[PDB]
Amino acid sequence: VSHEQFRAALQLVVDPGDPRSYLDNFIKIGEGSTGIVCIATVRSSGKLVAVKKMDLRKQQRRELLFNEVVIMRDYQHENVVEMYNSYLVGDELWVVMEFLEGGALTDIVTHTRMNEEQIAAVCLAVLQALSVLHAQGVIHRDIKSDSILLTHDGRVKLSDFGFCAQVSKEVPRRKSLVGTPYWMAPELISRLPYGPEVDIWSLGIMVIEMVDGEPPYFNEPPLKAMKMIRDNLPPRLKNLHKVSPSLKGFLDRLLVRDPAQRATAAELLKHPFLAKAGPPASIVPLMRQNRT
Amino acid sequence: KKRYTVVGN
Repeated sequence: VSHEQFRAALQLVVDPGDPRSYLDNFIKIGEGSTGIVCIATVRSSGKLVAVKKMDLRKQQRRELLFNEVVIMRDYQHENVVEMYNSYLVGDELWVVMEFLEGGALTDIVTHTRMNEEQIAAVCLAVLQALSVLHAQGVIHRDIKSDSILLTHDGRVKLSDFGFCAQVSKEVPRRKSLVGTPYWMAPELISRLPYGPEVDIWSLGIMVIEMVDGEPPYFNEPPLKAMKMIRDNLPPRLKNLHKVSPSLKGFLDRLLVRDPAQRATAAELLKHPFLAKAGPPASIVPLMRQNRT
Repeated sequence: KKRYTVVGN
């Protein structure tokens, strides 16, 4: 449990050195559950990278910090943020990664309305990432708009893998209470063993974000909302009259209480709602630097 | 911090 013991363990798996030897002008842009995110300038090129900083002493489960290393080493994809290097800097784990200059989807859903071409484009991109992760046994466990980042030209990428877990023939299900209350699958709140299906439920909640601006029960305390997710029928759109029958049918395959009956990522890639998906260009006008 | 991830006890 010793802090210095965990520092030593992390040193054996990260890259050697200190990225301050090649980065300038750190500017904090976000705060997450495990640390902060900064932009930095590569001194040699003038290019911008992102740097995630996580204090080992502030982690509820320090061992989840290895998730950043496992994902960086073994899982790369068009719709997953690319991670370049990891370092131990003092008491902090620093991950130098791709900078997604378009910011997070949260800023869009809380400030503007997406049309279904844009919603389908986000869902297709997320589902392509999840289909590849799930096929290799990786569960993200924190799908929500805050975890979805954008490039300046509207490309959509999944980020924040600090909470993921792996399943396999020898470990078929996970049991840990991990996620963000309003987005958690009911079987996970019920403390039942769960699998990749919980990301599909969370994606459904994110679809409700994209239509309503906020997840269900967001006005309720997080523990109250979890009880309602667990005990009540699947949450409803507040604006059901504002979604096409195609979107509603899509959402109906995501927000299924029985995880055996929930659609998988591979199945959802074939759903007709995703035929509405626009190109990344259709997402560009939603971002702060472009909207009015 | 309503949007923050939680990790069970």
